[PDB]
Order: sequence, then structure tokens, then C-alpha cells
Amino acid sequence: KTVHYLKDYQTPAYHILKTDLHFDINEPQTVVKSRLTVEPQRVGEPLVLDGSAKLLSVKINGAAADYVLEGETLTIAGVPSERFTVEVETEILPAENKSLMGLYASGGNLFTQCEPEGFRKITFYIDRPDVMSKFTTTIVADKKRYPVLLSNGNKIDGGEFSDGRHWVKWEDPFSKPSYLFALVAGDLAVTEDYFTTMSGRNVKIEFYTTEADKPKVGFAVESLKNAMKWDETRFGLEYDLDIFMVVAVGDFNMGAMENKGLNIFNTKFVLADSRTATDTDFEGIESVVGHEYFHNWTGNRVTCRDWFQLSLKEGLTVFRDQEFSGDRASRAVRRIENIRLLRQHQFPEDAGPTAHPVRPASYEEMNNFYTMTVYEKGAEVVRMYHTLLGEEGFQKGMKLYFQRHDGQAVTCDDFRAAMADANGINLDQFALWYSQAGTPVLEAEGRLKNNIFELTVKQTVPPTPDMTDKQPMMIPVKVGLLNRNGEAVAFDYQGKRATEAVLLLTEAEQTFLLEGVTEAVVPSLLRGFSAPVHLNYPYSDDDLLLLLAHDSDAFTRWEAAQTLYRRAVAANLATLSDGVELPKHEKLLAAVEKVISDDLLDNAFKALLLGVPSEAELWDGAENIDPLRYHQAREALLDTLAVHFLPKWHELNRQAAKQENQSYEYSPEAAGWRTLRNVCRAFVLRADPAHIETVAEKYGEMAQNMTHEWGILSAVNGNESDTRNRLLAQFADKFSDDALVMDKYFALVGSSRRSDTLQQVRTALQHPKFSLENPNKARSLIGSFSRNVPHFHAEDGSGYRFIADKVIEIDRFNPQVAARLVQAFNLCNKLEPHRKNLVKQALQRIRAQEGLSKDVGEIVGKILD
Ligand SMILES: N[C@@H](CCc1ccccc1)P(=O)(O)O
Ligand SMILES: [Zn+2]
Repeated sequence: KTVHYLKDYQTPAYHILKTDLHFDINEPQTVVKSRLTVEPQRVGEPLVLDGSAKLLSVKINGAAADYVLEGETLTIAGVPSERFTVEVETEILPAENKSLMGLYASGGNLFTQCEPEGFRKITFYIDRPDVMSKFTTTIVADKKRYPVLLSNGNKIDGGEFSDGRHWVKWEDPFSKPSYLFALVAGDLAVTEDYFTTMSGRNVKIEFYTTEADKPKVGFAVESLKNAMKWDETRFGLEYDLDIFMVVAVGDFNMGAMENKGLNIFNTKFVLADSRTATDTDFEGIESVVGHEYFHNWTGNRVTCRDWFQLSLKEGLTVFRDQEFSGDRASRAVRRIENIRLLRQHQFPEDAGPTAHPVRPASYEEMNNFYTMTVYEKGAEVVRMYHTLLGEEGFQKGMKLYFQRHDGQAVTCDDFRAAMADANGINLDQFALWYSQAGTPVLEAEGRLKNNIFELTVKQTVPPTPDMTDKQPMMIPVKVGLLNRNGEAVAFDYQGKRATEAVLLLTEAEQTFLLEGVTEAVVPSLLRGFSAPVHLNYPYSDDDLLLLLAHDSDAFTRWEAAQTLYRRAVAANLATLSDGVELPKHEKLLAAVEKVISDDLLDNAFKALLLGVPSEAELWDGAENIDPLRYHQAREALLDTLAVHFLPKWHELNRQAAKQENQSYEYSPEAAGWRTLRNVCRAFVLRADPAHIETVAEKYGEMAQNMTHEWGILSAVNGNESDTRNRLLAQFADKFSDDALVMDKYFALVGSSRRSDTLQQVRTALQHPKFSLENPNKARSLIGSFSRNVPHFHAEDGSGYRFIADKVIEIDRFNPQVAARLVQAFNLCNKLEPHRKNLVKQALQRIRAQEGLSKDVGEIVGKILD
């Protein structure tokens, strides 16, 4: 079983200077011919090409090569000592490609996905990102069937043939790794716009969609134009071609893809209108359109040496996309959402069997490393450079990075060195953020003696499956102090008098002296979530209420609420387990009443303060978990809050509706009110499930956009009324023609806490609009069921069996989807014995499948072995 190790990296023996491709598209086969111009680096080594397409011929300088093909590699032993050409002819059946990697069909059109190692499914090549070549691509096809023929770069020639066929030739002048190749052939509608760069050069913008989806592309176009302007104003980065194309595709494994000048997007991240897309969907488009555009510099112009460096482009591009969205609107709310995402999804990963460093030391299947750790913790790591260095110094680091490395394939170490060198600071210890897996745990204690607040802080990082030794890391802790009435208190550190400071923890244990303090204080700690850590400080319930009411930092106010909810859930667990009455939660209820009633709180921030941590956050750190017990305790808390404040939930909803003021289109302002409104609806329908018939009666009047339909349907989705079933059926009939709205129906089916979800999910498998072979559908229905705690973790094992059956079925055509699904079982070692036994059986049965993919195999072994 091949494992790839970062320690074994060696530069390539061969470079590829020029890559000329010819695609001859027919029914059913596409024949690909290449001409590669190959430059020896280590003369006399065998030429080894990666590839898995059907091989029809290979030549070296025009003569039939003597070669051997074994597995997915082709080797030619007798190669010239100087420049030579290699010609390879392959044949592909793209309508049989259900993996959606390489060249594949979708909606009668043809698309590619090459990142990370898809290009070798098209031709034989040196398919690694430190090999950068200049591509020119010729495409020939039936004109009526394939009128749009695209590939990267500039379109330099084209023509017609008498038999109905036409051709185009695309030249991309920038050297690139093979993972950034793209090709599209299809009958697609175009939407045209343009942007004029800071140097006065127009860039033609073209979005390609189906003819029916074209009216939903306008928000994405405007978001691209905003991202282009923003890279220029914030980073001083300008686009480098006079054309930028984006192509939407309904069958796609991930969100989008930054192929140079020809980005390919999942429909879900480009199409929206207010009738069919929620405000969250719009925000997603804005983030992801920016994200892919930001890759032009952070990924394309500067690339990755090897796949272990994935976070070099993804952490930094996520950071860029986060900063773009925060500059657009609602910076603090958006930051909290990001933190919440990290703690809900990335913390469990770092605590579990598949935990890995931001820059892994080894992998079996690289597709398994497109993770919350590489992306979201990666962005947190980039952000720490910003926190340490300031915006100006961070920009000096970026400028040096591009001066040094424009045109190169580089490492996380190079980025770190650029940050360090541009600012004249030593960041050697900072490398541990790349190499050390696990969430650091800070233990802190504070004392005000004399007029010094002495904050003592210890750090530790647990062993993870790859590594036991974890040394002290460089951790910035941003702090403030509140007095007895919650106003800010100034303090001295280090020779500066201010109301905030970044305390830099670099050792196992340190004491920080905040001097010149004249009042009794409670510290505010880890402001802005200044490092991706767990922090334990002994706070009283009154201290948490003070922080929530009065602290000036969003994160720490929201963390205080989160802590109160968590403590209440813990209290419920205790009573439920003793068979006694539920706690009163008198202080939490009083804090919540304050939030509800506070009219100076931003609407969307208010909604976050009223969100209860998820079950996985609640069982973080526990052993012998019974997921249903945590679910029960959380549900009891939500029911308490729903019922206790029912009339005030109705009132808040009404104030929010009045303020929304019939502005149903997307804007950050209107969205905030809708978000609050949807929190109220959830609570109302908890407390008074009968209110569903009153909703049903006025449904048309309430259904003024998808944010409202989604919010209502979400609110009632766990209701045992038949009316919940009728509303869902009517939703599926109304939007039957919109694939992205059908994804939403399937998600409601899969996520319901009603007792009869498993059978409704089984029926939905056979819905005319469901397709197991479509990643958006599979994820919506099955993926949602796998995260549906009461159903997935049912005591009878029915959930585990179902999900294991679908890993097995899906893995037969799409290992990437199946390997993402099988991670539903990651909690295995931490479950109570009865459920653990059943999960282990499910995983052994997956492992016993003949021909199980490497992708799913790798994850099952981490869990089981
Ligand atoms: N680089 C892209 C992810 C690539 C990908 C797409 C599909 C399958 C595997 C990897 P993003 O992170 O810009 O979205
Ligand atoms: Zn990316």
C-alpha cells in the first residue's frame, strides 16, 4: 500500500516546457493527443509518466517508443540527453466517468476536474505541481452539439470543417502545473460583463450556464467584480489576462475550482435569486467567487511544490476570502460565524482519529486532505501572522512573497520566511503551527495583587495519531479587563498604557504582568479568537453575565453566552441521568431575557447569541459518549427556552418583520433581520407546534423569498404533524424544476428529528429528482442523515447500517463522496460500548468489500486500526 511522505520529496528528473494538447470529441469517445517538450534535469533517468486513460500510442521524437505500462505509470528507459518530445494518444469515454475527476460528462456537456491528480486521467503526464509548463489546447467537436469550446487562456485561432465540426485553439501564456488545466465543451448560454483593472486594461468576464440557469448568475458576476476591485485595493494585486471565464456545473465533487482563467463552479456557488436562494446562499456565492478569484495570485501565480503544502494556497486563500467578506459587510458577525464553523467541524477532526497537521507529513490518498484542518485552521494560522504583524506588516510579507516566488512552486516554509524576513522578526517557533496537529489547551489563572493583574497561562497540546511530542507553540492571546460595571480598565504592558494588548505565550508556562490597575477586574481573554485554542479560565456565572452584557469584543461576548449554554446542557445531563426534574437555569434565563430585549444589539449578532452549541461541541473531550443523552439534554434546553419565552419570540419576530420592511432581495441589512426572524420561528414552533397550521394557512403570504420558505420549513421540520409532510411535498412540487432547491428538500428530509426519518429517507432515494450519482444530492439527503444525531446514532444500529450500506454503494462510482461520508463514523472510539460495537461492525463490513477504494480504505484504517 503506497504512502507518500513529505520527507521523501525530490525534485523531478524531467521538466515539461511545453504541453500541446489536441482533443477530438466524438460519440461516445474523445481521443486526446499530446506533444510534450521535455527537458532533462537528471540526464539518463527513466521517464516516468502518470496515467490511467486507455493508451493508444506513445512516441518519442516521432517514433514509436519502447515503453512499459504497469499500473498507472508509463516508463521509457531510453531517453535523449537533451530536449525531446513525447507524443501520447489516449482515449476517454467521458459519459462513463461517474467519479467526476478527469474529463466527464454532465447535463450533456463535458467538463474537467484536475485538482489534485485528475489530469493523469486524461493523458500521461508528469502530474505533480512542481512541474509547470506552458499549455496550448486544440479542441475539435460537432458544432451543433458542442458550440462552446473552452480551455485556459487566450483564444488564438479556430475554424470550421464541412462535415459539421468546428475547432478552437487556446493559448495560456503562463506556465502552470497540470492541476490547473481545464476544458469545457458544451451547449451553454453566456453572460458577459467586464472589469477595468487599475492599469486601465479591460478584462472581459464571461459566465457560462445552462440557458435556464442564466437569469440566476447576476449576483455572482457582481461579486466577481467586487473581488477584483478588492484584491487591487487591499492587496495591490491585479489580474493578468484580458479574459476571465466561469462555468457552472451541476455535477461536481466540491465547491469550485480556480483553473487559470477558466474557473469551474458547482451551481450552488454561482446561482441565486431571491425566490430560490437563501441569504446564506448569496453570502456563499460571494465568498466562493472571491475565493477562486483570489487563487489567481495565491495558488496560480505562486503554486505548491507538493501536495503536502496544500495549506500554502488554501489557508491563505480562505483567509483572503474571509477578509473580503468582512470588508464587504458585518465583519464581527462574519468572524464569529467562521469561529463557530471551526469549532464545530475542525475541532472534532483535531480530536479524532483522522487528525493531521496543517501540513501533513504523509498521505495515502491526497483527496482525503481537502479538510477543515488544511482550510479553516490553515486560515487561522495565516490570520495569526496578521495578528502578530499588523495589516501593514502582513502586506510587506505578501509583497516579499510575490517578489521572491512569482512563477514558482513553493512551501509553507517559504511563506513563513517571507513574513519573517519582510518584518525583520524571528518566526522559527511559528513553524510548529504547520507541523503539530491537535488543538492547544491553555490553562489560565489571574490574580490582582497590589495593582498588578498577574495572568498565569500554561499550554499543552495532546498527542495525535501521527505524533506524540508536542512542544510549546507561539500563541497570541489578546486581552482586556472589565471593572465591576463592565467598563474597560486601562493597564500597563509593556511600557504602554492601553485598554487591550496581545500577550504572546511562547513557553510551556508564563506569567504576564498587567500593571497600574486601580480597580477590581475580570479579564476578557482570547479576543477576536486570537489563536485557534481551547482556553480554560475559572469564570463564575456572574462573570460570564458581565462579559455578555458589557464586553466590547464580539467573540468574547458570544463565548460567554456559549459557556452559559454549555453549563446548562451539562446541568441537564446530570438531572436527566439522576431521574430528577430539570434545573431552573435561573441566571441563564435572565441573561437570555436581556439579549432578547436589548435593542442596541445588531440583529445578526443577537441571533448568534441565541444559538446553542451543537451536540459535538457539547461532547467534546468526553469518553463513552451516548449521543442520544447529549441530544436529549440539548433538546430540553431548547424546549425550555422555546416555552419560557414564547410570547417574546413572537414579539421579536414581529419587530424583525417590521424592520425588514418588505425588502426581500438580498442585502446584508435585510438578511440580518431575516436571520433573527428565523431564530424566532424555530423557537415558536418548538413551543407551539400547532402554530404550523396557522403558518400553513398564510404560507403564500409568508413565502416572500427562499430565506423565509427555508426558515419556516426548517422550523417545522421536526414537527410530528402531517402538515409538515404536506408542506415539504408542496415545496418539492413548487420547485421541482430547480435542482438547487431540490437539494434543500432532500436536506430537510435527511435532517428531520421526527421519528420516521429513516423510512422517509429511504423513500427519498427513489424520488424522481434524486440521483445518488450527483454529489449535491447525495450530500443533501445521505450526508444530512449521517449528521442527524438521533437517527444516525439510533441504538438499534439502523443508522450505522444505512450509512455503511451507502458508503459501499457510492464508493463503487465516487470514492471522494464515499470517503467524506464514512467520516460520519469518526466518533467510534469515543462511543459507549453498545454503539461502538455496532460502528466497528459497520466499518469492518466496509473494509471487507472487494475493490474498496484507497480513499475510503485510508479513512477506515485510521478509525479501526
Ligand atoms: N482548490 C479548490 C478545491 C479543489 C478541488 C475541487 C474538487 C475536487 C478536489 C479538489 P477550492 O478550494 O478553491 O475550492
Ligand atoms: Zn481553494
